Amino acid sequence: VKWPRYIRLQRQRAILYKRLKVPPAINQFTQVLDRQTATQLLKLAHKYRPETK
Amino acid sequence: APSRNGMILKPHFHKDWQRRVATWFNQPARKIRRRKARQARARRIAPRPAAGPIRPIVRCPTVRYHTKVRAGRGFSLEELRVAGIHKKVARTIGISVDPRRRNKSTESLQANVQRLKEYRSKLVLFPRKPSAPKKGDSSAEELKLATQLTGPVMPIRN
Amino acid sequence: KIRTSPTFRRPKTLRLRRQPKYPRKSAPRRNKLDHYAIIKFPLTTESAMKKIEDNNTLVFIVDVKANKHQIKQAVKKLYDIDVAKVNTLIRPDGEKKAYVRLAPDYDALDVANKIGII
Amino acid sequence: TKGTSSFGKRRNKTHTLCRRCGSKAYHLQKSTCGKCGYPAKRKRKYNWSAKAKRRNTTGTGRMRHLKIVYRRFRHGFREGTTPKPK
Amino acid sequence: GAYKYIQELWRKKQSDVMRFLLRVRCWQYRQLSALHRAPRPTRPDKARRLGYKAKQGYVIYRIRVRRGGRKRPVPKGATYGKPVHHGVNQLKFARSLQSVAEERAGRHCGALRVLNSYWVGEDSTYKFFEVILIDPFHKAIRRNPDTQWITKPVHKHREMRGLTSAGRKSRGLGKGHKFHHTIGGSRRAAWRRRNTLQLHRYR
Amino acid sequence: AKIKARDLRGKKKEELLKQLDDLKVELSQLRVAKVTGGAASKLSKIRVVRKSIARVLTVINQTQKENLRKFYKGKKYKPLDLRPKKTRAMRRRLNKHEESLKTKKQQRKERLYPLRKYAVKA
Amino acid sequence: SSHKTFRIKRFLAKKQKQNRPIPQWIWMKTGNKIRYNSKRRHWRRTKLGL
RNA sequence: CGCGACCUCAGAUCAGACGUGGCGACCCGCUGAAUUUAAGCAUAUUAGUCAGCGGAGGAAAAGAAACUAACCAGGAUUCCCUCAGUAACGGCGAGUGAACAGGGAAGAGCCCAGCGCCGAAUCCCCGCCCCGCGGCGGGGCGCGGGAAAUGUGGCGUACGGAAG
Ligand SMILES: [Mg+2]
Ligand SMILES: [Mg+2]
Ligand SMILES: [Mg+2]
Ligand SMILES: [Mg+2]
Ligand SMILES: [Mg+2]
Ligand SMILES: [Mg+2]
Ligand SMILES: [Mg+2]
Ligand SMILES: [Mg+2]
Ligand SMILES: [Mg+2]
Ligand SMILES: [Mg+2]
Ligand SMILES: [Mg+2]
Ligand SMILES: [Mg+2]
Ligand SMILES: [Mg+2]
Ligand SMILES: [Mg+2]
Ligand SMILES: [Mg+2]
Ligand SMILES: [Mg+2]
Ligand SMILES: [Mg+2]
Ligand SMILES: [Mg+2]
Ligand SMILES: [Mg+2]
Ligand SMILES: [Mg+2]
Ligand SMILES: [Mg+2]
Ligand SMILES: [Mg+2]
Ligand SMILES: [Mg+2]
Ligand SMILES: [Mg+2]
Ligand SMILES: [Zn+2]
Repeated sequence: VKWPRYIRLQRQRAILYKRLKVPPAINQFTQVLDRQTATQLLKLAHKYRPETK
Repeated sequence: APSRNGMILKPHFHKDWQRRVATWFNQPARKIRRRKARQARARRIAPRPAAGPIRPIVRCPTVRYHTKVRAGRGFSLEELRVAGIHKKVARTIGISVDPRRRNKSTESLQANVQRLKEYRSKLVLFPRKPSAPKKGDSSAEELKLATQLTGPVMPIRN
Repeated sequence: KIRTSPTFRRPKTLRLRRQPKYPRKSAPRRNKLDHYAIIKFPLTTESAMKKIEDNNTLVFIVDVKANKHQIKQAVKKLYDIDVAKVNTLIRPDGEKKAYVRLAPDYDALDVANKIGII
Repeated sequence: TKGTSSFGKRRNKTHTLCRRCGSKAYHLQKSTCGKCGYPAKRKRKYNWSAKAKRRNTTGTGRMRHLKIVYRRFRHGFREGTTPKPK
Repeated sequence: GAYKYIQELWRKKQSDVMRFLLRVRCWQYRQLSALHRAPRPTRPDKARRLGYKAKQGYVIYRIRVRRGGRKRPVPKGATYGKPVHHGVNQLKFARSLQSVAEERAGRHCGALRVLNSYWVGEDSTYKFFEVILIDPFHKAIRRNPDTQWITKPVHKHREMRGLTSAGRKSRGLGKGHKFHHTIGGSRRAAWRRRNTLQLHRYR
Repeated sequence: AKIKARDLRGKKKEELLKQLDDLKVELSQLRVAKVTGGAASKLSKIRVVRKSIARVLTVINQTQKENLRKFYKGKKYKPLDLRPKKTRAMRRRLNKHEESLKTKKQQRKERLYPLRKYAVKA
Repeated sequence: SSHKTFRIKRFLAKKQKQNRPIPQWIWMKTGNKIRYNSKRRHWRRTKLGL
């Protein structure tokens, strides 16, 4: 499909992040927390939520 | 084509000067305009001094003029903190302040501090509320004697 | 769901109609071109009265924004007479001379001397 | 045949009366006015002709709204008030 | 506070983290159009110290000024005059590309008012500036007293009188001995005050 | 008789419209009399009937629009012909509330440090 | 041109109505300086523009 | 596969606003000549001038020092007298040419971002009640919607400031 220019842009930006030599300071946010640890942390964080208005 | 003897002259009229000429035929009209505005201001700030605030003893910068003492911008902050006048209350009670002035000397600062103490002796401050007088307000017998002074407040003579 | 055509076109979105909080103009404007101010006066020339006595029509001067349907409806309301056809032209003065051919049950001469022109 | 006989073929016209400035300067092939520059949103106006400015400025025509706003300025744009009746 | 770290990070520009970020952003900004609205500022700390408070009514445009000097817009060569004024190729324009950026952003958004602008990237052939704009008829702006100065008619189109920061940088003004040829209102006011005869009544 | 705008204002609307179309009929037959060639009385009466129509329509329009702005007097969005028509910059001017809004900095500054009332003994 | 447009015809209608002379009851007025119609236009002499 | 968040980006005759154009004497930004002078002419001069373009206001701009100075030191900006046809520039030719200090007109100062500490303490919009309404505002009520932690408000800004 000849996609629109924003769809094309937001896809090939991800292609450029896969191409370019990303510095470790920006690579480090791809090394991310896994599923069962993250759901454990968010179950714990649900206890200490700030108040709504 | 110069003649026999005289100066040689370079008059700066080679541009188009007639299209830009300021002529002063509104000189007396503008004097009357300044005068009427000055009188309206002087009766608007009605018992306050007509010349505005008080401005310090200050002597002129350069080698040509440092023997002469003139009026300055405002009383410096060190002058005010020595005279015990708060830097925000001075502009309320009529004392010109600038924070930019340094003080490299001592007796000039002492002349300005004496001038501030003499001004606070001389001023008559009316109450902020007319029916209820307060602490730092002058007494009602000199409230009836308070009036404007024309000319600068304590003129700086050499 | 799959995409057959390799051209992406803009998807059809929902669009609402106006629900304004206040009308722009408060009152609707009065029809300044009404059945009285559309016809101005009938012509009383010799060609006009020869045409009303021969062709069972009437000749009027109307303003230039009038339709033939508007002139027909105007003469029907103002004189209670039915109209066969209408022929309009713009004079070199700038007026619109209209020719109101009546229905054959009415006679233009008696219509004229009851509306005043004679 | 440079002069008199060449003036005989003058029969199809270049300009017409414009529908913004009213002058016969609306060119027909270019379709732009030479007096006001009609399809452009800004009035044609040049400082190299003070006379062409003076011929149609603010003062020239009716000032149909502007003399009204002058005499409303001289009372400060009163609205909703009426003078009290008899 | 994080903005101190962000501004020192933006001070380190040739370092590899910011050089990667700038070339990726410059690629993306070249792929977008010439005058498009960014939904939030790319540089929040610089936007804040220039005036952007992230409330309702400030918008950011991200505009592309084509980079380079200014050649003289004349037919082929052909400046018709003295050999001083055959300047066509190596001439330079008196205002900065940042000022050109904010003036065409303010021309495209005529209902809005230019506050300041800043730099988000550059290439060989373009430079990219983000311009801050204020909606002067939005009531979050209009009911705040220390930003309702922008809602006055004197501040109408600051970018084209040359009254923003990048416009003031080309007027040649400021205190000092370096700026004698602008005292008065501006440079033309200086020239006008100097080149008039004050012919008095009594001379 | 000589119609005037005092006694037309309590007159209700359909009475004014039937007096209007009676005056319209009268003006049309005066035009017919003008074309056929009438009297100077009729040709003088033409102006009187035209100004009769004019002040009946003036009374009708005024009594309509006064009721309109009575209907819109309490509401927040009122139509553009009912909004105040002063000059454009004067409508785009900040109102007397938003120009009178003072920030809390200068509220407490003009509290603590008011400009006093003083005079100097000469 | 018998193929006139409506704008041109209405323009010519106005010029034709303007080309009439002064009514004779005017030069009995008090402060009158109008002896005739000076802006009259004959169709051979002045070709009206257009 | 679907559903749900956010982010980017569209479409609305959606709800409410706003800009467009004119005049243009004075003002601001840009562009910018040649006549002319040099007894020619090319650098200069005319001249940042005319023409051109954009943008305002009742005035505009400027403006509270990354200043002047070198003194026993002054102190925002603007304007006048003077400095001064001086220093300086210039085929050092013709020509060009400011500023400081001084005396006056006037006189007024301030606010953010940052660094922080206060439970977003902040703001906009819709519905209802009371008042005022021809400068849509004041108060109360909504387990009404939204913005905002990618930072609103209070204190605080180089003259220091905050807390105890
Ligand atoms: Mg001789
Ligand atoms: Mg004084
Ligand atoms: Mg042609
Ligand atoms: Mg123009
Ligand atoms: Mg030269
Ligand atoms: Mg620089
Ligand atoms: Mg604050
Ligand atoms: Mg002929
Ligand atoms: Mg809408
Ligand atoms: Mg405009
Ligand atoms: Mg010569
Ligand atoms: Mg010669
Ligand atoms: Mg020669
Ligand atoms: Mg020059
Ligand atoms: Mg010019
Ligand atoms: Mg104005
Ligand atoms: Mg100003
Ligand atoms: Mg300013
Ligand atoms: Mg100075
Ligand atoms: Mg001398
Ligand atoms: Mg020069
Ligand atoms: Mg000086
Ligand atoms: Mg904060
Ligand atoms: Mg400072
Ligand atoms: Zn035209």
